[PDB]
Amino acid sequence: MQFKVYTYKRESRYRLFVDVQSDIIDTPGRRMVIPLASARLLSDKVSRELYPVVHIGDESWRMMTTDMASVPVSVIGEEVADLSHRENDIKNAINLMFWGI
Amino acid sequence: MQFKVYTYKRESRYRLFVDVQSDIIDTPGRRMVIPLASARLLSDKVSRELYPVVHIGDESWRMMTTDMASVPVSVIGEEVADLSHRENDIKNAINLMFWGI
Ligand SMILES: [Cl-]
Ligand SMILES: [Cl-]
Ligand SMILES: [Cl-]
Ligand SMILES: [Cl-]
Ligand SMILES: [Cl-]
Ligand SMILES: [Cl-]
Repeated sequence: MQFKVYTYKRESRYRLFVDVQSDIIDTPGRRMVIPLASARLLSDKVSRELYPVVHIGDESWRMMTTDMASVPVSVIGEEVADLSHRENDIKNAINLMFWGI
Repeated sequence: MQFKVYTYKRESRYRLFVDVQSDIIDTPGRRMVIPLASARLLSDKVSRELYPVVHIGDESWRMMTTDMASVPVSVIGEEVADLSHRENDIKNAINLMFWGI
């Protein structure tokens, strides 16, 4: 479901992903998502508009907008959080990636 | 470059992909793309608004919007066509996937 965050059942580069696909867009067995990388060692020079910083599990994460990809529902693990409250920054980052400023 | 179509140097599910990332968005060594599937046997029931039909190599192709993913520049092969003339349908499909109608 859109803006919900889940873990991967099968190991991936990153450990969490936020579903960014519309809830009215039906793609049987799959969902478009954006991975979240730990912002623990990641550089601050990175555009926050394109790569929003979110907070889950008492830590900071970077939404890896440019690593967007679809995942089969078979790999969708437990839901760990809801990022719907960050819809504005998430929307802006996605739009920026395709259409610029 | 945005809206340009290329072949994969390494075999993938599909054989062509259209670069949909903004030309002002810099992601060293990678680009966000959408694969194109042959519309030869593919069903007509599929939403054309979400999955635009384009023409390359004297054949019809379906832009697999929901299979969007980034590819490393190392796998980007020869450029075969330019779909910039279909910017309107491409833009609408991408936007629809995330934000609905
Ligand atoms: Cl990480
Ligand atoms: Cl947050
Ligand atoms: Cl599901
Ligand atoms: Cl094909
Ligand atoms: Cl066309
Ligand atoms: Cl390049």
